[PDB]
Amino acid sequence: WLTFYWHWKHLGVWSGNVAQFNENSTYLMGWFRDYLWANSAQLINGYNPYGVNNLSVWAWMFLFGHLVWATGFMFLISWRGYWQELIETIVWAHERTPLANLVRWKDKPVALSIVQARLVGLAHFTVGYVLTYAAFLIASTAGKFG
Amino acid sequence: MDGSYAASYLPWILIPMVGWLFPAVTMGLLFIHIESEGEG
Amino acid sequence: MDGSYAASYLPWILIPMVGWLFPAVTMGLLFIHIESEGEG
Amino acid sequence: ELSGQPPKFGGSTGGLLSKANREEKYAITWTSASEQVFEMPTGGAAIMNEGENLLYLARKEQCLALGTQLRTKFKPKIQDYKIYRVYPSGEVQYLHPADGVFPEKVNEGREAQGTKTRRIGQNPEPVTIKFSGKAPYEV
Amino acid sequence: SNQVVQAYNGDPFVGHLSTPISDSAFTRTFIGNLPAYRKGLSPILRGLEVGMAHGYFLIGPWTLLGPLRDSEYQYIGGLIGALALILVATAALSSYGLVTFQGEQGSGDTLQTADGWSQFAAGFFVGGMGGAFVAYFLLENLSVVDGIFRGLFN
Amino acid sequence: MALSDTQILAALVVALLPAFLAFRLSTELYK
Amino acid sequence: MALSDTQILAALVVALLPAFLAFRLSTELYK
Amino acid sequence: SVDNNPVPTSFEKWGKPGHFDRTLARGPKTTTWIWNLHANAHDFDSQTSDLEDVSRKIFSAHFGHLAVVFVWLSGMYFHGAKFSNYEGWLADPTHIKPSAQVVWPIVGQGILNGDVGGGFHGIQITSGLFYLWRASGFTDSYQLYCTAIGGLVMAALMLFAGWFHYHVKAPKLEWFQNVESMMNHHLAGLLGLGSLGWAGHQIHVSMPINKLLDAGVAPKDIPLPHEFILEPSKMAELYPSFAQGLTPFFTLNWGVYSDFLTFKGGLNPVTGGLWLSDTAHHHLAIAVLFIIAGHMYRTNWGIGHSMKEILEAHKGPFTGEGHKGLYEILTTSWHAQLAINLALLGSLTIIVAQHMYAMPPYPYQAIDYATQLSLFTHHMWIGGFLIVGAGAHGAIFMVRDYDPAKNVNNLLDRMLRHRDAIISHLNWVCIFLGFHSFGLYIHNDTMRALGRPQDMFSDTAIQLQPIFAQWVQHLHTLAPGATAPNALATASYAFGGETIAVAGKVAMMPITLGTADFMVHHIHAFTIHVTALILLKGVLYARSSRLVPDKANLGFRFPCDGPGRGGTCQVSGWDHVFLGLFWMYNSLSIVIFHFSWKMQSDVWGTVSPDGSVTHVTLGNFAQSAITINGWLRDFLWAQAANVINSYGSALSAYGIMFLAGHFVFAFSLMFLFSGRGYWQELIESIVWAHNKLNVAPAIQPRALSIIQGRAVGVAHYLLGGIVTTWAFFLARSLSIG
Amino acid sequence: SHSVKIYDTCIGCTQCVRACPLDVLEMVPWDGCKAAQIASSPRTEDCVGCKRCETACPTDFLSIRVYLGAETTRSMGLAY
Ligand code: CLA
Ligand code: CLA
Ligand code: CLA
Ligand code: CLA
Ligand code: CLA
Ligand code: CLA
Ligand SMILES: CCCCCCCCCCCCCCCC(=O)OC[C@H](COP(=O)(O)OC[C@@H](O)CO)OC(=O)CCCCCCCCCCCCCCC
Ligand SMILES: CCCCCCCCCCCCCCCC(=O)OC[C@H](COP(=O)(O)OC[C@@H](O)CO)OC(=O)CCCCCCCCCCCCCCC
Ligand code: SF4
Ligand code: SF4
Ligand SMILES: [Ca+2]
Ligand SMILES: [Cl-]
Repeated sequence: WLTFYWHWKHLGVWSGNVAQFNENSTYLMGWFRDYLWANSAQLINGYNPYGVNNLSVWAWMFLFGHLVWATGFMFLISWRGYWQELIETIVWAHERTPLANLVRWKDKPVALSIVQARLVGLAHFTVGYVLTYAAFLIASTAGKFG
Repeated sequence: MDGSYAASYLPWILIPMVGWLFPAVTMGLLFIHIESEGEG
Repeated sequence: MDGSYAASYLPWILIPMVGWLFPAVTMGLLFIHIESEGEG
Repeated sequence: ELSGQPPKFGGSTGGLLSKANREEKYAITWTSASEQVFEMPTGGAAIMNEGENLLYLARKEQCLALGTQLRTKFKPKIQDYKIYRVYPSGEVQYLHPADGVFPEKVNEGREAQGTKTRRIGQNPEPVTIKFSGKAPYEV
Repeated sequence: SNQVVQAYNGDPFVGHLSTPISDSAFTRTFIGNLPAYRKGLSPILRGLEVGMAHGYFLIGPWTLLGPLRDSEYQYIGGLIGALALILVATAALSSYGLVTFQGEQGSGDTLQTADGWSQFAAGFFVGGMGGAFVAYFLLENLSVVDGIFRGLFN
Repeated sequence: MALSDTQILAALVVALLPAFLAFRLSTELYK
Repeated sequence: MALSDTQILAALVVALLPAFLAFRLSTELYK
Repeated sequence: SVDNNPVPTSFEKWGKPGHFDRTLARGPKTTTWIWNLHANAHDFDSQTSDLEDVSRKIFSAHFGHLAVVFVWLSGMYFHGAKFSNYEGWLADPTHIKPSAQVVWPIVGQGILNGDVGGGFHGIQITSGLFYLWRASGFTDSYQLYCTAIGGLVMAALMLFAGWFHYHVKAPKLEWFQNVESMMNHHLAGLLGLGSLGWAGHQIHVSMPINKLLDAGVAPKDIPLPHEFILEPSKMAELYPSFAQGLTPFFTLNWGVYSDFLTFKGGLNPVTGGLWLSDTAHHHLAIAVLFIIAGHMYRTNWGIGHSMKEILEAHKGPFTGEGHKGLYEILTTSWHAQLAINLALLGSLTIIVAQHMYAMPPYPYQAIDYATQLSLFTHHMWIGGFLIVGAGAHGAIFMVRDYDPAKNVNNLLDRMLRHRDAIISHLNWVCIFLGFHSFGLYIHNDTMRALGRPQDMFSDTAIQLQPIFAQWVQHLHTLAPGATAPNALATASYAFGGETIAVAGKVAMMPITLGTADFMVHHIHAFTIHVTALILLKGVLYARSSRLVPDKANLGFRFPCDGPGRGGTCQVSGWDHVFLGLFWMYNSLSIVIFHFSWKMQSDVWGTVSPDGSVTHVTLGNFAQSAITINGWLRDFLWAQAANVINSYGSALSAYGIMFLAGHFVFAFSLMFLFSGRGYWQELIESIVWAHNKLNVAPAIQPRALSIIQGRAVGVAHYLLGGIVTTWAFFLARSLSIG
Repeated sequence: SHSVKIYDTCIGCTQCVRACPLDVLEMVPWDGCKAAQIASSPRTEDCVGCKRCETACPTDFLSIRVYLGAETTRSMGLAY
């Protein structure tokens, strides 16, 4: 929230158009449209079917952060025991497959622990959050000004 | 890829060394270590 | 050798398969079988 | 040795894995007055023989769930099952019921283990036992 | 009876089923005569045969789909990819063998000892790079192989 | 007109079925 | 001006010293 | 066998909530009681242990549900007759959009009463009611009012039937168990005679005003539907086959009727709908086949089939005792029947969605792209929800109504005996499909970002041509005349043909299939397989696993069996439903996104008089839908401009819900990411604050249960996401034009 | 293995022993309650940590407490 506010105010100040913030920040559709939607246009065109520019890495990192955030949603929403039963079926499959029964795990495969599930989902959530906003911030400011 | 900087053969040798040789060696040594049934 | 017929690569692959791979495999399996001192 | 006829079963994928011949398995023996169908704890239905029945399972919990089914899901309640742990060396260790009496009923000769002479709220502070390697409930 | 699905090795409480995929006569005589299971084989011969087959087929994906496929060095890039993958696979095989057979050595399979698995990994290496180079040598002089198979030189 | 490549490959895919059935019959006749 | 090749190689030869010292410190911290 | 006055009708038990549950009837102590109450209302198998009273409750509840549906349909006809512009739309279809909701001017909401045509101010309805009413031959507001009044009367009849069959005269159990007659009565009865009556309605009533409106007759100049049946000379004036009467029907000379019962195929090129003669002939054939099917089983006269004997005869060398016992399951367990019916009805609703767009059966529905998109997405979502409910009630049957002594070596027992092999192979298939579809998208994103477009998976690069689907499309294109000789046109022009260009807009063209179609179809295969894996593992492991061998004793709906065994949270069948809901949501979001983008890119648009078509998004699907970035930028970002630039206009409500769904989804994450111990301790602090001012309630406040927290989370997640996609889709497709 | 401790508020209702699915607990004779029995945990090496015994305990601030500790094949409930 604070970084969104700071960046929208500084985009209004640096470009000289402070009226967009002064008449559109008082309702949330202005935040949705004039800040999030409008300033992604140069970012998401970092690569397209017609070619690439220098913002290609920031578009890729934007998508990467979206993916890592949503991957954290897995560990945050689904909990352990489902995965433990699924891994039990996978253990059965490995123990009955010829030419792969020659290979045995040294540690027994189990699901991640409950605290480990929360920590891993939070870590992905945070990494995706940070990388997504960093890509958006750098690409929007280096396309509009830099 | 190329470089106008000094010793431009060094990224040429060191990017596969830091990307392939160093992590494969490190995970191999770590995999041998963390499965060592030595004493405890 | 060539062919104007459809899938002319198929004699190219199958003449060595039926002439070499199939008889060598068949006589190898048969030689292992007819010398098997299993039970009788 | 362990005696009893195996219950007639078509086979299932839920049964013994390599842990049974590698680390341990478990056995449950029970006497049956008639031939009736029970539910396998590894999925599916099996038929237990008349007389002695010996079943091999992967976990102690599977044997005890079977024993709970035997005590609760049959009109003549099978209350005489014995659960053992079987090692790959061949040694069979008797587990349940350990003293011949089900543990919900008291028996003399049972020693109180895991019993605390203090209340739950009078465990000492963790800060009093730092760098000792022992928890508040272990002291 | 007529039921083709039975208990695995006559024990209904082992978690497996005797199926026409798992325990048919063709399945036993094929899998048990694969090099990993073939009776009487030294582990270096098992590894050698496995490596020859694996290195021979691993030439293909980078040869036809890799980043060098539209250059003049397409077969070269396929071979280098296959050789590097076989090197990583051999390192993984040898590290698995070092980890798995630390303690006592069994008196059963010679393959499932540290000695046997090291022999198997050595055979896998030699076979993998041999199969990769023989498939590359067939593909790089594919015109000659084509002329041989069509009798163009004779 | 001549046949197509896909016709020839489909005929070979079809011929995989009597191959398996002949394997089954010869195996059953062996015992 | 830009640096030389010998400058870069001398910096890597220098960096061999904290590599060995970090190996020593991590080994001593391990026990 | 019908009981006489089993349950008296009294007003006293209405005022004591929790009468149905024994624990609930003691009174409230914690707030969970209230949350238990609504949770325990319709679980009739748990309240009473006798199957008879459960069946009585189900029959009366079915009548109540039919009453609710009739009230909804009556309201739809009333809103189409008083507060609509069906008059005005009918004389001029393509100048006036359908609108059947009028909103009062209050607090500035009268802006939503937008100009839809002919001096009307109201919300443009996208359900397609006008096109179905035109297809049925409706031409006046008074007849829609009569239909609304009849729907109210039928709803009152359904309510009276439910009250009569629960409280006065109620059937016994073997009435319900007689399924041999019930299937005959549903096939030859409901479906067969209903489609025969609708074919008769089509031929007599719906066909004349439709063909006169397509000819150019004004709707006031078509008199009324009954005067056709008053005087049969009008049919012989219009369809000259109506001269021999019913004589060619009974004398095997049905080719006389090949003037109003046809096999044309394709679409009517005045409206874009299906041919009404084709639909009437289809309905007649469906009726005859269904009458034939509804004489299979023995009911009361010793002729027919025993379903038990048919099932017991089906067994093989692989399957042991085969289908032995399934009749007893499906005649004693309501939950097993509910599972299989929910599966087939959800699959049917999805089949309806997929068949309705490519063969539009209603006039001017196809050129209304908003109606097409709305109907496709709505029926998709309904089908997916019903398939999740199928998995749910399969698990519920496994927990409650399964009996192992009465299923020995049949199909179901062998399912339970090789569930590990089943689930492990499905797991491998899901991983393989996820890699070889989504990693293809990831490969394409990376190669495009790296400036290597020649290394992508596309038609202009490494090609993934769906050659089998193309071959089947080709065979459907050469069908009408070679393998369908009497068929005039193809079954649908999506398979191949020419573009129907009703008005200036497109209705259907050949939908070509390239690399992007291959990729997105394998994405669909992947997501459907994962949803199936989740629900099938929930069914097959509802009773036991290697982790929890006594899971059937814990029930269908329980949070966990504690932090032990590593942690066993979400092991129940209910939690598999909870996870499969999200995965079905993901699957159907991708399905409807594929539909919306492909229809806007390669089908819909504006036809030039020379014969060229300018599409809505100009064919970008072939090059942009192969990357995730293309889906983000050219589909989501580009088409969301209509929903976000809606404020100050009549579409601004679609803006508000576009925000509002975004709220609820995020609100859901509160319930989805957290646990009730925190909330209970926080509630303790707030109760201490209430204790200070003596405002402590007598019913003690508690945190929600773990299951209820998951239920609130999944409900808010699906609601917010579906409302967001609904707002986005509708504001896009009401601005496509 | 996990640790199962029994504190002196136990009133010998045997509900923790009945609820235990792995035969960890017994009831031994006692004198601190009117039932004259106290729960005991001789078989904590078979305890999985499911805390069903804690759920069954009716004394406010339960007289039986399970503490998850060292994890074994038995304690993680592994059939493999
Ligand atoms: C920690 C700081 C740091 C970071 C982030 C990088 C990052 C990078 N270096 Mg670099 N470098 C550094 C210090 C660092 N360098 C120092 C101090 C030297 C010696 C003067 C060099 C000499 C050097 C050369 C000669 C080259 C790079 C190159 C590169 C790039 C590819 C990686 C590679 O091949 O490394 C190779 C690096 C080395 C062989 C030197 C070792 C680096 C230091 C001494 C080790 C630091 C370890 C670290 C602090 C321990 C904590 C790590 C953490 C994960 C726990 C990458 C941008 C390559 C390049 O330019 O690509 C375009 C290349 O050819 N570096
Ligand atoms: C039994 C009849 C018969 C005979 C005598 C031949 C003979 C021949 N075929 Mg042929 N073929 C046949 C059936 C037969 N075919 C059938 C039914 C098909 C599938 C539609 C094919 C498909 C086919 C292809 C694609 C090719 C040949 C080719 C050839 C020639 C070289 C041999 C070869 O590579 O075979 C390869 C044959 C196959 C891969 C298909 C298997 C053949 C059938 C199905 C097996 C019959 C087994 C037999 C009846 C068992 C009894 C044998 C007896 C010794 C006990 C040779 C003239 C090659 C050619 O054209 O060379 C110029 C070639 O490329 N055939
Ligand atoms: C009916 C089957 C058949 C076929 C197709 C051939 C074909 C051939 N014969 Mg031949 N031959 C046959 C039966 C057959 N023969 C019989 C029945 C006899 C007598 C009893 C002879 C006696 C004969 C003589 C005496 C000679 C030949 C030679 C040749 C080859 C001449 C060109 C050349 O230099 O090859 C070179 C190619 C090869 C020898 C084989 C190439 C195979 C591949 C490319 C190498 C291995 C690849 C890889 C490692 C394995 C793949 C694994 C997996 C994919 C299967 C030609 C390929 C000449 C020859 O061998 O020249 C070298 C020769 O001197 N033939
Ligand atoms: C300076 C010492 C030295 C040298 C020159 C080598 C050289 C080699 N080793 Mg090796 N190795 C070493 C020490 C060394 N090793 C030690 C101390 C261990 C015990 C952990 C191993 C364990 C090991 C295994 C398990 C395997 C090899 C293999 C190989 C060959 C493949 C190329 C390679 O690994 O990259 C060149 C290597 C270097 C430039 C430096 C390597 C030094 C570190 C300590 C090795 C780390 C072990 C690691 C798991 C293996 C590397 C895998 C590779 C993909 C990077 C190569 C001849 C593989 C092979 O084909 O053997 C027949 C194989 O399977 N090595
Ligand atoms: C033919 C359809 C059908 C039928 C007959 C049943 C019948 C039954 N289901 Mg079932 N179910 C269905 C479809 C069906 N379901 C579908 C499609 C799903 C997938 C989502 C489920 C998922 C499901 C689960 C997960 C459970 C049941 C349960 C039950 C039983 C009791 C129902 C209950 O608690 O009522 C009371 C119902 C409620 C309190 C739910 C009301 C709250 C909902 C979620 C609000 C939905 C939002 C709404 C549409 C819009 C909100 C507007 C708002 C903003 C104003 C009963 C046997 C439960 C049971 O006890 O099993 C025996 C149980 O645990 N079902
Ligand atoms: C975008 C977020 C996301 C992603 C990627 C996944 C991924 C997955 N989920 Mg999932 N899930 C999510 C959100 C997500 N989930 C959420 C929010 C929920 C909550 C309801 C769930 C609930 C859930 C359940 C309940 C189930 C899954 C299943 C699966 C697996 C499907 C099999 C598959 O596709 O394998 C292929 C894997 C992928 C496609 C992942 C991407 C791989 C990339 C493209 C390749 C990366 C290359 C390389 C490895 C990178 C290495 C870098 C190097 C430096 C080391 C897979 C691991 C199911 C499962 O396990 O079935 C087998 C299953 O039962 N999930
Ligand atoms: C997309 C289309 C093109 C690709 C098609 C690929 C087909 C895939 C492989 C064949 C599956 C064969 C199963 C039928 C063959 C079959 O029904 O066998 C018949 C056999 C039953 O034999 P009985 O004679 O005992 O049957 C008597 C019956 O009346 C039942 O009592 O069933 C089994 O053995 C069950 C084991 C199925 C094990 C296979 C699992 C299937 C997993 C794959 C599902 C893929 C479907 C893909 C297409 C949708
Ligand atoms: C797209 C729109 C959103 C749809 C998403 C829905 C996802 C499906 C979730 C179903 C799970 C629930 C099935 C019962 C499973 C279950 O029982 O739920 C779980 C929970 C209680 O479960 P527990 O396991 O805590 O129950 C313990 C009891 O079993 C023993 O006492 O029930 C509730 O959350 C009660 C609150 C209902 C709230 C009542 C509010 C009134 C709403 C009624 C209006 C409904 C809509 C009417 C038509 C407009
Ligand atoms: S975290 Fe919640 S759901 Fe999971 S085991 Fe603990 S109490 Fe049960
Ligand atoms: S945690 Fe579970 S296994 Fe352990 S003593 Fe309590 S009930 Fe028994
Ligand atoms: Ca290239
Ligand atoms: Cl793109």
